[PDB]
Amino acid sequence: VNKYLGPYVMMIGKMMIDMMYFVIIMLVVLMSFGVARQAILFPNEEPSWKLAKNIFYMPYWMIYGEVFADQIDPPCGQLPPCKTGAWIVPAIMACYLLVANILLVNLLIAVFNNTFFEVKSISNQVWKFQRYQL
Amino acid sequence: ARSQIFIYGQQWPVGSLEQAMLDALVLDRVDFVKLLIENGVSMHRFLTISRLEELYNTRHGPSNTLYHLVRDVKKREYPPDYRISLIDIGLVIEYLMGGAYRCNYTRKRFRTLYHNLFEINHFPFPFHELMVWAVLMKRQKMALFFWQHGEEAMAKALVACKLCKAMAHEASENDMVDDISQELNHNSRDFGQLAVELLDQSYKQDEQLAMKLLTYELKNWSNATCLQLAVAAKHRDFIAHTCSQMLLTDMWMGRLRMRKNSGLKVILGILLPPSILSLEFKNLIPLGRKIYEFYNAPIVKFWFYTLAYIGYLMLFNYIVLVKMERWPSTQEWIVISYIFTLGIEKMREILMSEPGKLLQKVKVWLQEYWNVTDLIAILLFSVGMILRLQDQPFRSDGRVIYCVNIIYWYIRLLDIFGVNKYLGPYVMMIGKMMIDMMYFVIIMLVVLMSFGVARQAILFPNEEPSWKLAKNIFYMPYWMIYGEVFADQIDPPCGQLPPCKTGAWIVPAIMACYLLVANILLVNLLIAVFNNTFFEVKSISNQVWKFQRYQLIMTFHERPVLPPPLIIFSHMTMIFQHLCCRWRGLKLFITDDELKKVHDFEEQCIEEYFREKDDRFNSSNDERIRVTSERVENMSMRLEEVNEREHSMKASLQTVDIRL
Amino acid sequence: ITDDELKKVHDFEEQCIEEYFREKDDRFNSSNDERIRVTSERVENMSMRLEEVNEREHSMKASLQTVDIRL
Amino acid sequence: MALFFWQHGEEAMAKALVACKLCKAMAHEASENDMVDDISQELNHNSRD
Ligand SMILES: CC(C)CCC[C@@H](C)[C@H]1CC[C@H]2[C@@H]3CC=C4C[C@@H](OC(=O)CCC(=O)O)CC[C@]4(C)[C@H]3CC[C@]12C
Ligand SMILES: CC(C)CCC[C@@H](C)[C@H]1CC[C@H]2[C@@H]3CC=C4C[C@@H](OC(=O)CCC(=O)O)CC[C@]4(C)[C@H]3CC[C@]12C
Ligand SMILES: CC(C)CCC[C@@H](C)[C@H]1CC[C@H]2[C@@H]3CC=C4C[C@@H](OC(=O)CCC(=O)O)CC[C@]4(C)[C@H]3CC[C@]12C
Ligand SMILES: CC(C)CCC[C@@H](C)[C@H]1CC[C@H]2[C@@H]3CC=C4C[C@@H](OC(=O)CCC(=O)O)CC[C@]4(C)[C@H]3CC[C@]12C
Ligand SMILES: CC(C)CCC[C@@H](C)[C@H]1CC[C@H]2[C@@H]3CC=C4C[C@@H](OC(=O)CCC(=O)O)CC[C@]4(C)[C@H]3CC[C@]12C
Ligand SMILES: CC(C)CCC[C@@H](C)[C@H]1CC[C@H]2[C@@H]3CC=C4C[C@@H](OC(=O)CCC(=O)O)CC[C@]4(C)[C@H]3CC[C@]12C
Repeated sequence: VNKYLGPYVMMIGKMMIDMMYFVIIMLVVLMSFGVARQAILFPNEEPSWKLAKNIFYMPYWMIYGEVFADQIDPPCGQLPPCKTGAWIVPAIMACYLLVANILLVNLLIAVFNNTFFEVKSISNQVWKFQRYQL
Repeated sequence: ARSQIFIYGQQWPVGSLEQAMLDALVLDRVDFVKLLIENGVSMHRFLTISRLEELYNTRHGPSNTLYHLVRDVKKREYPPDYRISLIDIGLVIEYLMGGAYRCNYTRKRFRTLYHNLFEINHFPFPFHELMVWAVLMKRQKMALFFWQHGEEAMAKALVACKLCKAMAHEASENDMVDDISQELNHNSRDFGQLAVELLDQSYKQDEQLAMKLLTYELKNWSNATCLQLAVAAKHRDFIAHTCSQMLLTDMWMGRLRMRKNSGLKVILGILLPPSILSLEFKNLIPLGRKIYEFYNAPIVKFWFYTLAYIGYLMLFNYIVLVKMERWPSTQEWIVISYIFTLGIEKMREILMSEPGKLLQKVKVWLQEYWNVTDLIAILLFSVGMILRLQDQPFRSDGRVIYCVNIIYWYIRLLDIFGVNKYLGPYVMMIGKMMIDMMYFVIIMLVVLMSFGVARQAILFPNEEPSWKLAKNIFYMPYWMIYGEVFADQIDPPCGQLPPCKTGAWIVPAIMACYLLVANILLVNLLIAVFNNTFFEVKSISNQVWKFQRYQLIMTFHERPVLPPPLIIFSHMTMIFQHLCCRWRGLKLFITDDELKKVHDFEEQCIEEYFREKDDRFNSSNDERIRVTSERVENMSMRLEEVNEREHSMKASLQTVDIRL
Repeated sequence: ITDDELKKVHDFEEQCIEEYFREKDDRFNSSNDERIRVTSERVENMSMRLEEVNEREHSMKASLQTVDIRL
Repeated sequence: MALFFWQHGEEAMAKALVACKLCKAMAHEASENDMVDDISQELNHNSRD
């Protein structure tokens, strides 16, 4: 209701659609890495819905901090002799970590900047509209 | 010349008028040309094959790029090059224009005409080839002049725009002065602006004739239509004006005219297939026509092909995660049939290309990046298949290759989701920002591998030659960009535990410097670069969306009815019906009358455009200031003579009144 | 609202729209490009009338010379 | 013609506001009615005027 936080609420409501498009492109990259990960490392499991959790758990929290450094290239054959081609998993992960945490996020900074150019000139007067409603 | 040389009964000789016409052309004398055409020297009577040949073979006027062009065509096809033939310069339009413009010159038909002399030698539309001559040889006010006088002006504007842009790219390829690349670029932008202006003028005059203008076939301009010439031009603004977008809307919807939340209505149209009876179309048999119309729109082929793709990606995900027994599962057979028929689809598309030579076909197909990356995709998946149907250990490597393909087909779904019109621009943003990330990768590479060689060489003091050293160089610094700083590994307790090695106290400080210049400087440079690059790309945005839409439109008209997983069925009919009944799109075939209607519509529209430019120029403030300044000067002089002469009047009148 | 206050309101409204249209006409006439246009048109007329004054000037000069010839 | 009628008569403010709402109504409704984009643009222009 207040003339200072009310515009920020409106700004969020405008930014969510750009966030949704960010989310869609983030799903396509994250699921690419997930389909890669839960197959090259795990080549011998029966149909189970648990795989579905694994295809979303491990890549998603890599975006927001922890990269799960203990679970990446585990010490092989010195300990079980590890998987089919499991050395490629750090390389494709490095590609995922980069594209995801740099390109799309930084583009979303730019998106937010231009939309905040657009909606700041709106903001004070549209509060002056919404005031009437209450 | 217009006042005295062109006199009433100045006895004009025979042939010297056309000789002076030629001499006026070859010195770039545009208004002398206007003067002598104003006399009435039929320009159709002028253009002989010999006169045109020597019209190109003149070393006067401005700089002629056509020298280096004809030498490049002579090189790539297999002295002062005396008598530069019309065949060779026709090949120069073949090279510069590209695509599928097969010129009248370079067509075998007119070469068998030319073998007679290796209306009789006179073109039926001289202003066409004349414009082509003027545009290739730098002469731009000549090109405007021959654009005003002539027929099929829109087609002329587009071919001049493409030819001029192609000479711009050619001149930038030889690393000449930026003056010549600048003038070719500016000249092509001028023709493109004329094309847009004439289009919007035709739009304001009459709309249906504007569509008929933008859809008819151009027999003189190598049997194509204006949209094909424009998309060959990459003149984005012409495929951004509402006329072409309305036409492509009509093409995209096809022969159906439902158009009320169209995507939801078509996904309820194809699922539960008896739902299209309630959808309206453009005005036993009236149900078979409805199902055939609803199975041959571009939009239905798009959505039902996209359902095929997403079904493919679900099934291939179910293959790659679940165990693989020795003989492939039924889902895997569906997968490998999709890839095989997709390869047959690419092979069908490479055979059905408008360039005649197969090398030209594969060249113009390799111009498109997604298609060639689809080729390496299908090749690696078939390599993975042939490794998969063998025994151990190649089965595991086949699983590796299957994963490698899984990433790429996820990347292709970003392309099939590159529509939307609100997400298409997001795809173009990525496309532009990747190049800036490359420079980021170079600078981050040198600083990161500096820290890597530092941290290995300080901490590990006596190691033998092994490749694992490079893995230590590139492993530990890299993840510290993205969060985790490897807290246990940094400043290990020593000397209380193994003893400390050399000056292992320096590598905390080097790490401090690295994380500083990495997480605070370079990533935030990529913030700044991505911000202003977004500022340019937002300026175009939906505009380039409209441009890429056209390509999508054409492919989804030219693609068969079936999805790829079963498209082999329609390929069977392509090798059966078309080999039994025969072996044993936007292009509007138009009559000559309607053709003349479109023609004099063009003349009226271009003359309206020219009067609008002159009326804008006269009513502009600048012209008003100049003409009032000049006219106040003229009045000032006339006031001088009035004051002097009529003061002499007062003197004479007073003296005369004194006398009488 | 009561009817006489409504009549005052309606008088206010027609008054205010009248002053608005007067003010925009005076804005349009005092704007630069209209002054440029009207000056150009006026000076066009000035020059044609002045050239006519020139022709009629020479006619008077010849008339006065002929009158001085006969006096 | 509408602006001429807006000149004459009384209750000009209410007239202008109703005409603005109606013009924006034809604008958005014609955007969903899917004619030429020229009208929805000019309809928006009419509501702005
Ligand atoms: C392409 C994208 C956008 C969609 C998501 C793809 C995958 C994450 C989905 C698609 C199909 C799913 C499968 C569909 C069916 C099953 C069977 C299901 O088995 C059971 O419920 C009982 C066990 C049995 O008898 O098979 C286990 C999950 C699984 C493998 C699913 C795992 C997750 C899959 C591969
Ligand atoms: C793409 C985004 C925006 C959509 C989000 C939907 C899915 C990504 C989520 C929603 C609910 C999730 C499921 C919720 C519960 C389960 C049961 C869970 O099963 C078990 O832990 C044991 C049982 C078994 O493995 O069958 C496995 C993960 C799974 C399938 C989850 C997989 C991922 C799902 C389908
Ligand atoms: C800034 C840009 C240039 C990216 C920089 C990071 C990469 C160059 C690094 C990061 C992690 C590295 C990988 C970490 C682990 C491995 C596993 C390693 O495999 C083995 O040592 C074999 C073990 C076995 O035989 O089981 C081969 C190198 C590789 C792929 C490394 C290759 C180089 C990578 C991808
Ligand atoms: C300068 C920038 C751009 C890259 C950094 C380069 C180094 C990290 C490379 C270049 C030369 C490489 C060396 C070249 C040769 C060898 C021998 C090689 O020996 C073997 O593979 C077994 C014995 C043999 O056959 O030579 C072990 C790695 C090593 C020390 C390499 C380790 C990594 C080095 C130092
Ligand atoms: C322009 C960008 C992409 C630069 C990235 C290239 C290099 C940084 C990468 C590419 C391949 C990588 C190599 C791939 C495989 C190996 C073998 C690996 O050793 C083994 O597999 C056996 C020895 C052992 O580790 O015990 C050590 C890392 C090394 C040299 C990697 C070191 C880092 C390399 C040279
Ligand atoms: C203001 C910005 C630019 C930098 C702020 C951080 C630095 C002031 C700090 C961060 C980590 C610190 C280092 C952490 C550990 C050490 C090791 C220390 O040496 C030992 O402890 C000897 C070995 C032993 O005790 O066994 C000497 C100080 C030093 C280099 C510290 C110096 C000061 C550093 C670089």
